[PDB]
Amino acid sequence: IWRKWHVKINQGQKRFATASALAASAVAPLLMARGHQVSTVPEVPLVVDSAA
Amino acid sequence: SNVSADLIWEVSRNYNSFLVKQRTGTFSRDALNLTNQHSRKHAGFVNDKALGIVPAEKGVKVIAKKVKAANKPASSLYTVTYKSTARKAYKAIASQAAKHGYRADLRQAAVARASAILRSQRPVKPEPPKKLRGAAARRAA
Amino acid sequence: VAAKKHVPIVKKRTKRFMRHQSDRFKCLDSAWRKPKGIDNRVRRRFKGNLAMPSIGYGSNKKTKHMMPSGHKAFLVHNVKDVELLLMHNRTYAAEIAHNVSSRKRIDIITRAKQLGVKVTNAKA
Amino acid sequence: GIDLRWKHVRSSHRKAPKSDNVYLKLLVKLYRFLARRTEAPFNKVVLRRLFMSRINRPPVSLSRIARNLKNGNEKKTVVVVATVTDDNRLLQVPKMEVAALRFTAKARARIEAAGGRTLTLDQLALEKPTGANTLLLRGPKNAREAVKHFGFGPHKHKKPYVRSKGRKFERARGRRRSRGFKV
Amino acid sequence: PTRFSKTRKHRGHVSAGKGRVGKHRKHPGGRGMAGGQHHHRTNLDKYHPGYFGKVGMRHFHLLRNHYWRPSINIDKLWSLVPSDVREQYLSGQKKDTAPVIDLLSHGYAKLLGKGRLPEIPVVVRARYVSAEAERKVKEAGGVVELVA
Amino acid sequence: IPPKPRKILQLLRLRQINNGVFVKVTKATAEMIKIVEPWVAYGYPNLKSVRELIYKRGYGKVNGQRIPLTDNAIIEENLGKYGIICIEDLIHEIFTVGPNFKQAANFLWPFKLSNPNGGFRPRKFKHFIEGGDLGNREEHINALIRAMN
RNA sequence: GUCCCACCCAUACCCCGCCCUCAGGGUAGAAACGAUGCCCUGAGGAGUAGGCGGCCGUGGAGGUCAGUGACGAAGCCUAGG
RNA sequence: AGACUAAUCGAACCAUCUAGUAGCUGGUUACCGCCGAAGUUUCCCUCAGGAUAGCAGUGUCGACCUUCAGUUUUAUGAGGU
RNA sequence: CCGGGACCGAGGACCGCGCUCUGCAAGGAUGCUGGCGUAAUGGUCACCAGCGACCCGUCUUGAAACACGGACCAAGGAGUCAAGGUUUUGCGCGAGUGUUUGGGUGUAAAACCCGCACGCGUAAUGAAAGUGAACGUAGGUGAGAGCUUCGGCGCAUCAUCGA
RNA sequence: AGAGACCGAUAGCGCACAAGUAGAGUGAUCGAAAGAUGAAAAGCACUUUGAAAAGAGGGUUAAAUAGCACGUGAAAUUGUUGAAAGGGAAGCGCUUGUGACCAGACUUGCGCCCGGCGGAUCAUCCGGUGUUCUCACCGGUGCACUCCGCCGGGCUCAGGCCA
Repeated sequence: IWRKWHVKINQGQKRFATASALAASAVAPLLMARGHQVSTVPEVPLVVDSAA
Repeated sequence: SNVSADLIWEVSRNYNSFLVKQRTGTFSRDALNLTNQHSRKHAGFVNDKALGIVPAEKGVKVIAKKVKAANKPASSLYTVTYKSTARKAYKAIASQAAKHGYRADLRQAAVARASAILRSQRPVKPEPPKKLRGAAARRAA
Repeated sequence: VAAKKHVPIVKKRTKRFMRHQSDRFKCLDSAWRKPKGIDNRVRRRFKGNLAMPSIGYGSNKKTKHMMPSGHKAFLVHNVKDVELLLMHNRTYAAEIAHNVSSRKRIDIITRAKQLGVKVTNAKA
Repeated sequence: GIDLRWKHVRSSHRKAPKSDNVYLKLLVKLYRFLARRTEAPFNKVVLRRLFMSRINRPPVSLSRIARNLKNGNEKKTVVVVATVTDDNRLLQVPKMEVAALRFTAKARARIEAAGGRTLTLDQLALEKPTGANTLLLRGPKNAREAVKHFGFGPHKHKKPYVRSKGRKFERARGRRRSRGFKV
Repeated sequence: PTRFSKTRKHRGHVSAGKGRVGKHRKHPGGRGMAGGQHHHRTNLDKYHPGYFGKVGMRHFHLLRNHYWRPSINIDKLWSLVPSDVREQYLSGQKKDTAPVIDLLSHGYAKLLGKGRLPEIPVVVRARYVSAEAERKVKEAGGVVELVA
Repeated sequence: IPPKPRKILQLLRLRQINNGVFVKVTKATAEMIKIVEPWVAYGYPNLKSVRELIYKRGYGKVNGQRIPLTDNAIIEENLGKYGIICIEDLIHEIFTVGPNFKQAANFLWPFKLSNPNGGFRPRKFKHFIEGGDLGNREEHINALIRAMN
């Protein structure tokens, strides 16, 4: 039971990657290549006027 | 900037949802892909300018990409349907792709793809009955 | 339809490279295995024994992977997959998977005839 | 038979980067095209140095740059295919323009504060495709902790592997004539 | 990750890369540092010269707090003042005021002198000071004073 | 093969059976050949033999590659600076030992010959005087060249 | 015992085809490319103990094929492809 | 008589410490591609075994540095078979 | 200079070197004709015939051995894990670097945020008390990729003399 | 009490079952093997041969190729039927022959000329909309030497196997 289950990674590298993923969320060609169905959305950074 | 057509090819070079890879060759099931091959030249979803042909009920239907509205996908396709004549449809497609410098290298593939779709809407002839060579003796009884 | 013109096909070999001493014991399969014995007669290439596979038996790059008709096999599973062969009907041939139902089997064959794609296993 | 001493001998230098950075892949494509269709030797040297590993691209400092900015080199462009590091000893920073792979946070601020300009390897090819009026620089390759242990032996004056340092750890026999001999 | 390691490539090859004549037995040569003076002497003298013997006198109940005195050179002295104030002095806008640096508050006890110093008067308060460091700070107009 | 005669054969560029090269006889090279007696056979070529060999088996070393010589532009591009521009000049330089013999001879890749048509003598590893084939045979090497070419 | 003609055959030598390894070149005012691709040119291939590289299968986990199936999934037999 | 003490005696039977140690026997599981050895030097209660140097592979950098050589020629020394 | 025979046909618009120069044998085969369109060509399996072929694994200078293990089939069956070192490859920051002992928070063993100390590094040397790194544009000489106003300036690294 | 990148009946605790059981030893103590019919027993009435066990008909069921020796039913070993070989072993490698069985491919395609049938609509112009700003679509205008589909006849070229 004393094998190494969890791992440790630098907080600097965690923040780099989560910022890289956010940038790739604004690219429409990448969205289609991941299997999403966005053929009928007006703008790819979709924003709603706080109706919810 | 940090994004370009070349960068997107680097990210999606090895694996993407449209890839169909197996033995003897690889294919791509992409809407904007002519010849259905996996290559930078024919990858419609990465290039800024691309072409696509889809069969309609009577003729071909051609969609193109408008570079001005990349961030608005609901209105980023210029579509038109040709259902008048085979020769007339051929001329319009070639002019649409090689008169104003919009992917002039795709002129040959667009015409050929339209020719195949129209060829597939004709009535089919009946295949001749099969013959027997070694089982003829068995069926003689 | 007929396939593209190509150079003649040469195989360079037809036999199957059976495993040494697999014809005397029932516990050994016929799949080839490299003999690692220190004094094995096959590993030492004695005259009059089984041959060993080498890279010099490879086939021409032009005619590799193509069946005697001239096409290359492509495994399909439904009617949406066979439409991927629209532009490749003189180079590729379709083949229905073994777990496809009988009803979907005749739907695929009907669609493939419109496109002119040859089907290897259709008589069913 | 042919009676040769060597056969199927491979090359000895890297021919492509082992890293999978996407942006670095683009940078290699640009300079691979430039070296093929340009006569400037400056481009061929830059291409190979992009393949090298991290220990073969040691950092250079601001002080080392200021050292080579004398005797008529105040107007040339400094190109360093490596990282550039601020130096805490240098109190006054001269005016210069530098093209480097990357800068630290403090090095970038102090360069532009004096009235300089920081470039990029892609911008460098756009302004000076042939590398005219440039000088290349390297860091100290052998200034590494691991190198001091290389080639340990008698009469070599190298550094030994010890878990600690003190009078109880080695010294003694073989390090002084008072106990046997010396090395 | 065990899927890619050299033990997977040894399947099908007898003796698993350890040799036929020498068969990788249990413990040939002994356990640990056995044989330091008898049969492992040749390795223990080419490397590690000085394993055996006694040197120096011994100390009973050593307390390391009595020997705490970190040192700082003189060329890094100006890095102690904050950046915003530092640029004003070097640029030359004050002309009438001098800084007083407290080494103890930054965690130092001895002021060594190794590099050069610009000609601006300063005041340094240190527990210890070297002979060479006192001269350089004094010829720049400054003074060093012991603080305990 | 003993270690010393092996090194000499490497310096003569004879690393394969049935190879051939041209060398100019001096005191420096006569002693090298005399050491490797039981491995080589040599003699004096005539005009026909040197003419036939260059046309049929002539290959040139270009940038470290074996490029067959079929056009005069290949010879001029590499030997032009020494005054040789055609294939007749190359023959002239070799046959009549000229000032630029060394560069011309080294240009040609070592010749590769087939086994003789009529075969060798009954025992081919004695001296030519005893009844073998290896050694110096003077003008009698022309007959051997006809068969092997 | 000595001399002279003709003739027989090795995985060796010469010419040609094909496979792989190594080395050297060409390819963007892009009518462009699985740029890890394609085209042109040259040489080489025996091997225990041992070293390195590339690939094929088995039990599970995340993503994706809007994947197959009671009109028959998995499994098993088959000098049938 | 080293005899007998539950078919067990020159020191009974049962569980645990215990997976007791072994310089000694036996075994060690798919494929293809490239390179390719040693039984010799010095020390050890050492001689069926280890450390040390040698032979071997892989990763590279400095130049493409014009440097080199199990070779010959010419000049000039040493030797006691 | 004229005969006879055998094996082969790689490449796929034009470009080149040349000649006997309305053309050609000159950077790789084309032209005419006949029978058959199926078991005919071809492939698999069984048998006869010509030539070849000692039982595997292992220790050993040497194994087909009168050296050892092996009657047959199905399932199981052997370089693993942790702490501490070391060189090489990828990545983040860089004279600094490391959130997770602990606290705040949460859709709750996940994710996100915060800081005082502390570890390694920035300074060595002696048994010890102790002391503690610039004569010079951080030195002189010979080689050095690259740059250059063509005069020269000269990174990394190697040797050598000094502080 | 809640869970898992854990094992899936030679695995996982010795025990998924009347398991610390049956059994061995004077005794301390040692200690196994063994899960699965079908949705529902609807677990075969009645006739006939036999001393009986059971057999043959006939029944239930989607299925008895599920019958309390019961889901799926591999190999070693054996029976019947069919084919073949054999003068002190058998098996195997290279190359033909005979017999049995068998996968491919071919069975037309394009173009032109003549004749016949059917339809709306080829060039041109006007209006609206989109767009790569010069290229297109829709509505109207055409109205038979133009355009399109089909059928019949004639012609050129190419296309399977062995020579």
